[PDB]
Amino acid sequence: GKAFDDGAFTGIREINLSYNKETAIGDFQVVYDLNGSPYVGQNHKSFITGFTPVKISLDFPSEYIMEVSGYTGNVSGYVVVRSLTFKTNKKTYGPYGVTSGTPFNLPIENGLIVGFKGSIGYWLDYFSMYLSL
Amino acid sequence: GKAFDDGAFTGIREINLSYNKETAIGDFQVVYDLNGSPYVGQNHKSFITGFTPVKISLDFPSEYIMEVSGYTGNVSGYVVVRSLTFKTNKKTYGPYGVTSGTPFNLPIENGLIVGFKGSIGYWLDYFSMYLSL
Amino acid sequence: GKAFDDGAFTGIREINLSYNKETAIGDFQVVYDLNGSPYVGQNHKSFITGFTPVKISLDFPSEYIMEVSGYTGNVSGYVVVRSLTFKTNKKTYGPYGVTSGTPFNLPIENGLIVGFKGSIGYWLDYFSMYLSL
Amino acid sequence: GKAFDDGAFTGIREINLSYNKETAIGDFQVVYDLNGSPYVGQNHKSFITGFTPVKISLDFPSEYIMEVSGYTGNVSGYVVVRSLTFKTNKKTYGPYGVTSGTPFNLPIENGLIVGFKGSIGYWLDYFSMYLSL
Amino acid sequence: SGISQTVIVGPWGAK
Amino acid sequence: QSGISQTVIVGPWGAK
Amino acid sequence: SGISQTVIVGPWGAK
Amino acid sequence: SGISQTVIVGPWGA
Ligand SMILES: Cc1cc(=O)oc2cc(O[C@H]3O[C@H](CO)[C@H](O)[C@H](O)[C@H]3O)ccc12
Ligand SMILES: Cc1cc(=O)oc2cc(O[C@H]3O[C@H](CO)[C@H](O)[C@H](O)[C@H]3O)ccc12
Ligand SMILES: Cc1cc(=O)oc2cc(O[C@H]3O[C@H](CO)[C@H](O)[C@H](O)[C@H]3O)ccc12
Ligand SMILES: Cc1cc(=O)oc2cc(O[C@H]3O[C@H](CO)[C@H](O)[C@H](O)[C@H]3O)ccc12
Repeated sequence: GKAFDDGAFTGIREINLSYNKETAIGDFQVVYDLNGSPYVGQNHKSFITGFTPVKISLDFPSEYIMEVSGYTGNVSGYVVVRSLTFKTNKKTYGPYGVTSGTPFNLPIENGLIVGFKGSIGYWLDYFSMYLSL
Repeated sequence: GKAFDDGAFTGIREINLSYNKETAIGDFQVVYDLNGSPYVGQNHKSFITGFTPVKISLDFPSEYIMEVSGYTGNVSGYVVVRSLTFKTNKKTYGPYGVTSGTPFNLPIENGLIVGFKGSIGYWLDYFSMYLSL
Repeated sequence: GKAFDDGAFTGIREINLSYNKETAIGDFQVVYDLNGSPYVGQNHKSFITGFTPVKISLDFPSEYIMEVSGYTGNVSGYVVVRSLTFKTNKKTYGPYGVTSGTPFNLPIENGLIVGFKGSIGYWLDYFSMYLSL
Repeated sequence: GKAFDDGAFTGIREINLSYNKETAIGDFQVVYDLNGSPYVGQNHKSFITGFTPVKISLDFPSEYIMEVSGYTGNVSGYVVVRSLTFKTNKKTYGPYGVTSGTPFNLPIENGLIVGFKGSIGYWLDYFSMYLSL
Repeated sequence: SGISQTVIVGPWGAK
Repeated sequence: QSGISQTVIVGPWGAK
Repeated sequence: SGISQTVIVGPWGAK
Repeated sequence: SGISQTVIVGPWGA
């Protein structure tokens, strides 16, 4: 896949992703907050198209993510992120994708997600999150 | 179970835990680093006995934990932490306890685990980790 | 004067300021680093003209500020920032302005200046720095 | 003098220092907070005696230091910290010592002093502060 | 408050 | 508390 | 270095 | 390393 690394910002305003109900997560773009103003992140695109887009618009700053969860597993011989769910202090967004494979989940008791990095080929191959107070 | 919360420190020198392969993680205690000296955390003990002891002694500060992973599941009607693994930059310690139930895993690309909190009844019911630079 | 607040970033690439050899600091502007890209800060302009500009171009990321110092004092009856000096791990830039009144200094043993905020009327009225690891 | 470095803690509960009107600051000791419990810091003592002790007992956690200020100057051929003042959100403690020579000041807009380091011979020669959120 | 803050992740296990 | 991440800030120096 | 650091957790997925 | 880092300002004094 193609690696990407957004770095770290001041918080998160929107997540735009795409998925397919038979495969996995495809595209991923974040609108970060930077010092009280929107910063529209790079759109990290799958090598292929055909995905369903979702826009997750948070009521920043009072609404923020408290848990990221999902599943990883095999699609056409590649381990990819098959499913994502984002839980905020207000609501749950997801699951998007296919909820099979091996689960993972990052609940946050204190702190914020402030950035994402990862790699996307046909599907999201892997990802990490920047955390900060 | 009885809640514990060690708070946050400068690093981790050793973890003493116990487990039973029929059941789950039992005791949990940590020697932290506090500004260069060992800090002997309280021993959070299971309400029962019968556990096998494990001593994970780290080559501090050269050696530090890069991933904590494990399994949670139902034991005798209670959701508990059934297994733990600690990977450092030098080697892997575990798994301790049976690798059955729902996996979780926290890899760390940058940063340090500097503290533990949780609750222990007959078994480790849940835990969280303090992270810092 | 007019308040400004750049916010926090990843580092500093350049500082563009102006000063008068007979009065105080006037204009202040910073090119930050934001996750590997220059971020051109707004130019915070004095209400008056007649200053000498200075460009402090740092060899980012190997060169970074280790101490900000200077003087606050009276100009036309106003307490202003009369002078600034920036010392990096490579060299000293300044003093710029008038080295008179009450000295101040922020030496840094560990960490980085990642943002400025303050106010500018005819001269720089006051400022603050964001610090981070 | 003898260098000292307490490292970083959770906060500050009490500061004990001593001073002499004829000279400068003598001894320095901090009772820190560590994860909600008091932690009695090393007592950093002058090589000599005859100073006047002061105890600053803060109403932790609602009371915290917002500014530390002082003066440096020459005493018997040594440049030392001649005076200290500690301003909290509640009140000012000091000045203690001799307010002569070159001033310094560290105000804090956001964040907390969580530790001290420095050197003490016959007098407090210099010091630095750990800052955290 | 006068209390320093740290990131905490978790909990994993029971409610 | 908030979706806004926090940073240490020292200062101000100058007019109060 | 002059580059600010942040805690990073992950990755989850391949590799 | 395994040792946690913190911002440190100063020294003042000398
Ligand atoms: C389904 C399919 C069909 C095909 O003809 O080629 C590929 C190639 C694939 O690999 C790409 O996507 C992977 C998972 O995202 C991974 O990034 C790999 O490095 C990419 O080249 C995947 C699926 C195919
Ligand atoms: C297996 C078993 C056998 C028994 O005789 O009693 C108990 C009681 C248990 O409850 C306590 O431990 C739990 C799991 O750690 C949980 O903390 C609960 O709140 C406690 O009351 C568990 C297992 C038993
Ligand atoms: C020299 C001079 C003459 C005069 O008649 O008025 C002013 C007013 C000034 O005020 C502005 O600049 C101040 C210091 O920078 C401060 O910011 C104030 O709020 C501004 O209005 C300065 C000099 C004058
Ligand atoms: C004999 C004598 C008399 C006096 O008034 O002061 C001193 C100070 C001395 O040095 C010690 O204190 C210094 C200032 O704090 C400094 O730290 C030095 O390194 C210490 O050894 C020695 C003798 C004195």
